Amino acid sequence: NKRPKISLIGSGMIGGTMAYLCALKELGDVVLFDVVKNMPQGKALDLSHSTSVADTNVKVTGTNSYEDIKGSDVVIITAGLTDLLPINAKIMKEVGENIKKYCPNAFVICITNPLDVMVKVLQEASGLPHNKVCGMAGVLDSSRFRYFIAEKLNVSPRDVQAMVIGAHGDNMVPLPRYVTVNGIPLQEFIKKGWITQEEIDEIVERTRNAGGEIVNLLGTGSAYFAPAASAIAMAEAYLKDQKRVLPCSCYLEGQYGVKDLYVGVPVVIGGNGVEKVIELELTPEEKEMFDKSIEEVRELVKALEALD
Amino acid sequence: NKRPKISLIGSGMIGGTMAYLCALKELGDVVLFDVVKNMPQGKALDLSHSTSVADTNVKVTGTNSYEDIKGSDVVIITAGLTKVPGDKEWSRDDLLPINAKIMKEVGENIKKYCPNAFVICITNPLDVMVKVLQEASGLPHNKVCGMAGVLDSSRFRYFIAEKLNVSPRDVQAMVIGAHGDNMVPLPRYVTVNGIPLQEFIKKGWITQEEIDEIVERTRNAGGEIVNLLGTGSAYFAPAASAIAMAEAYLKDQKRVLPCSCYLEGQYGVKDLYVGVPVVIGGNGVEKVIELELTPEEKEMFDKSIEEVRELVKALEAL
Amino acid sequence: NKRPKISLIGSGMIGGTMAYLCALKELGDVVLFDVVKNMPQGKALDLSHSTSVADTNVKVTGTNSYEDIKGSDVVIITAGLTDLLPINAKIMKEVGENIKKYCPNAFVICITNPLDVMVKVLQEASGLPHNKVCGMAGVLDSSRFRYFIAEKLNVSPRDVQAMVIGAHGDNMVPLPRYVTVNGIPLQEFIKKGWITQEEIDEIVERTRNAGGEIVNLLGTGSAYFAPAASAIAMAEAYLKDQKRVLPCSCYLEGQYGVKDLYVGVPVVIGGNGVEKVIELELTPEEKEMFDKSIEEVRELVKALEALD
Amino acid sequence: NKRPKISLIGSGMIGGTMAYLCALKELGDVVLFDVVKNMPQGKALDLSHSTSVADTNVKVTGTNSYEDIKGSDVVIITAGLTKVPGDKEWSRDDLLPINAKIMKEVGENIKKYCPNAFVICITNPLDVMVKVLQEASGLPHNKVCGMAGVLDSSRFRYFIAEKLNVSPRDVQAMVIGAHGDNMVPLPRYVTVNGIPLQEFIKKGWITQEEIDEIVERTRNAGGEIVNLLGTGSAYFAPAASAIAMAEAYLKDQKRVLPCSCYLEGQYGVKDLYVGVPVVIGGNGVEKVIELELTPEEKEMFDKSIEEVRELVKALEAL
Repeated sequence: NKRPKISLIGSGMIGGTMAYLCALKELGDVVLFDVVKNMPQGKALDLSHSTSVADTNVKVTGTNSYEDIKGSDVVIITAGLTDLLPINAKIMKEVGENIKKYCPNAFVICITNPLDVMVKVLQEASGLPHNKVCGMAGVLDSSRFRYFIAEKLNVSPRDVQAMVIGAHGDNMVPLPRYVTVNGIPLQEFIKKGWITQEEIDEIVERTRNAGGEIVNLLGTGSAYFAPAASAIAMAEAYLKDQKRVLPCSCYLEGQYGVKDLYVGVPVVIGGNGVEKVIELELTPEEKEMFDKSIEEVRELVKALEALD
Repeated sequence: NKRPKISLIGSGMIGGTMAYLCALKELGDVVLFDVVKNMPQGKALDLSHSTSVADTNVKVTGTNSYEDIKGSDVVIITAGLTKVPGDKEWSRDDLLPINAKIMKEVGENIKKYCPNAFVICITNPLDVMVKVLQEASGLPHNKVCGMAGVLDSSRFRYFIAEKLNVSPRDVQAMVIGAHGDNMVPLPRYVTVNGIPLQEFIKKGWITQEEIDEIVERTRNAGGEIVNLLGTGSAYFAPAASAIAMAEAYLKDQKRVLPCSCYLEGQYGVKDLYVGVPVVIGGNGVEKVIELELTPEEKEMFDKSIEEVRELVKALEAL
Repeated sequence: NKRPKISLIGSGMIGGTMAYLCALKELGDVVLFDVVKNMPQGKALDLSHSTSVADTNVKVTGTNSYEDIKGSDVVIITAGLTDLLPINAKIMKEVGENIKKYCPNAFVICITNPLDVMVKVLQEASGLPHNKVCGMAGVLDSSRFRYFIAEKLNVSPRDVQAMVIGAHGDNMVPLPRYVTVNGIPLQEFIKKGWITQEEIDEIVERTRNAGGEIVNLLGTGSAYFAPAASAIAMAEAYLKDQKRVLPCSCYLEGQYGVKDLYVGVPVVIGGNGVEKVIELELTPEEKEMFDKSIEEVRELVKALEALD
Repeated sequence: NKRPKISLIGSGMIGGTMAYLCALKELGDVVLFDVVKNMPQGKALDLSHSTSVADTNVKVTGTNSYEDIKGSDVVIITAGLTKVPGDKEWSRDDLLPINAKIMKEVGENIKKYCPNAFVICITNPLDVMVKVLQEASGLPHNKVCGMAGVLDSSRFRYFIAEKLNVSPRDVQAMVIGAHGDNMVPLPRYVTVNGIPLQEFIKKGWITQEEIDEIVERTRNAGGEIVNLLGTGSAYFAPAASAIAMAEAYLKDQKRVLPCSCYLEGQYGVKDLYVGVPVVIGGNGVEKVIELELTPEEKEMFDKSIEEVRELVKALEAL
């Protein structure tokens, strides 16, 4: 009888934040992996002490050896640099191989950028079902779209439904049309004077650039509280079979007119992985932005294939 | 400084459930009031024991005296008769007239001991008893509401989630109007994380007749459970619904929730409590949302408010 | 890939309260079993609706057929009457058999009274390891001892350690000597004037009679919020391998001078069940009260053996 | 009505961690202050995003201005220099003199903008900087404390639990005195759900040398982590420790926690802040617990308070 095992491939800012979350939520034993010697082990000691304050029994361990990931139920990958593409492609290939050897039945959540591109390399090097490999981005872009909308309307973000599909990047595709307040079309709140069409346009673009906005303010580093919470919600939805509807980068085999690619779309995450891809009724205009956003992904996936 | 004070008027199965939720969530001190001597004191002692299992400091007290609700930040009222005996004459010469008179003494005790409290009614005919409680207490209309939509919507949402095999958390579903057979669920506003439910009809997750049956099963959900229970009524979802409202107030969460609130022109209703989607915050019912209802939906709604009007008229007669 | 399954044998007051807890805590899917037709099914509908308010995906089902318990990870038993002994012994025998057929790898928590007696009958009829069958009582008696102490000192019960060993009943054995405030001997707070020796004596006896006190106040029925929370903490400690130190009725094979009996003593509950029995340094006076408390249990276990 | 206001003075790794804990636990509105321009504003925006993942309404703001702490119900202070550079001369002519002067401006801003707030210090030499902050702010001594014991005890407890293979929740372990090498962990008061740890020595769960090593590893825990990290210090357990104290106040939990508090005769200490087991409640440090320390333990303690005295004397000189 075994506790769920959650391995974080990469013990940087996002990685360590995800470990704290896993410990605060007693999701499972946490393994922080990193190539930098000692550092993960030091974060793990800090986190282990934090459990005494949370009155939990969570085992958190740091390591520099991939062998410690054997039997992981969930793996979340932030390892990489933020000529970056061939480097990260090399690392993700190495991560994918180690996963296939040590924990091939794991559910795998990629975060390393360019997200959608690196997701497919991971799957290819890993060989696991396309159903149990995915990338976090849409949940993050959605949480920002949701937050910005929620702030202007002055309602809880819980009651704001918003989504971002396509690729993680400046050409991500926020969908103002599908935004709702507890299922009420956002258009209704324009008519009632809660928000104007211009402010929605601005929030849509602010959602597109939100990462850069944080990066500019932080001065040194990118966002990580929300990136981490996003990947952990995906991990929570898998481990507790919550069947949550979330935008994630997932393998498509015809939906939205894409084949053999990981792209950001709404899915149902459950105990078996990405159990259902949801096919939105995009308008022509929305399909086009989606097709332009994933252009870069198609080409880079094809370029990196050529270079192996 | 002081912890928030939550008083539960009526210590039946719902009241005890709400107290257990409040202790579990460490929302504040809890006061269990009831007319039955000693019983509230027994439930408080049981719950006090449980805070040890929950490693919480929550104070839970039982009492047969209104003086102990002094300074309640939130009052939640389950006292009175229930629909269970429904005897077609029960609604008319028992439930309605008796509960109205209890709502008055309850309102007077609130006005005397905790006039600054947010008041959440549950006793039925809810939309009516909320009016009575409000008038008897003289409290601001936005600080007195009724729980019904949250519960009706919790069922509407559950049935929807169950068929689609997604979490109820991404099913947005609302029930507006009056609590009871006149309630108006809104299939057209149901969404799966903002996606209209129509999209899942066409993509085969759901048929519209199933949606129509779910609308009806939502209307009859209480009676379905009662008939199954043999004794009593549902109390778990009624309790969590009222506490979610109470939590939205105590923590200023600005949650969108269908609640029985005072309309002052919205939806064409004037000076009357009825179920509408509202924002609950630290200052109570802070905003009524006026949905762009179709005429069909608005007719359904107006008919729902008319039956509410009749019963407040009949009660105002005596 | 499967969600934890928790079956409640008995859907009465305690049983239903335990189901709510399981749903509030997303511990697993809950199966409420009862011999009374429809009633459990009705409580389950009520609880299923409660999940929409808690924004969870917990599946809660009611049933009148034992076949629905197959594959349960945890079973908690309240079925019975509150000539009661031969009746409950018959029921517990039936429960135990059904468990052995349908879910023999389950962790089993008994609550039906006389607790310690009914625990052994269950194990005998069930055949499962003595390690994965136990009874809840000490956690409940301890939570009352802890609460009463905490009230007089005006500290959080979290910071009060107190224990009750022996049999569930009027001769339960509260241990004032081992009571601590965050590990500080309670004796120290006598010397400082926080509590007197007489008040401790009174709390010890009030702990002994606490069930009856509630029963007298409730007028109709016995306690159940705390009984339920107690059994669920034991269940939580097993399902999440929390390794919690708790007084429970557990099989002894020499510890405390008892063999082939379930008695209330401190144990470590983990993912493998009752992983460790803790052997307190009882004084002679404490050993004696322990021996007198379990006298009734020894005899009734022997009497019921004779009658099979 | 208003949500509780929590201001974090210093938005480093600890401060950001505390803000994430406060948002996760919906304890109140959060104000991240720092001297670094824009950085607090960046962390607040990241955290604001996260409330969407947590389905919470928590307001998190970043600021480089003290005026925005107006009305804080709790202030938690991490600003200043850290031990990381420790350069044997760092403690004496940098850490001590520089942090004292920041604690004064921090204290003055508190006195002007939120004098009714519960103040939790973290900056080191903690026991000393707590005195400075208190004197500079003029706040009641029981409304200004320092976090150290909780963290030191969280480590003491973890190491103990780990060896015994039980949950840290049933290991009661306390560290008293000053934070730093002079801290005094108390192996004699350690218990496993009230059972003296001596009982587990004899029954073979633990050896006393292991207990002695764990006492030492507890003293050196910070430096152990720093040496492993390469860059920086621990921040996860420091953060949860201060928030547990802040939670005990905001929710009047009456938790027993070793905290750096003002002694007025207890333990033989007069007019001085040091680490003692205390009760934290809605009114702050409500009661100091005077343990029946053995002479050996009391000598250890007095030596710990003397080093604290020296550094407050040296700082008071200038």
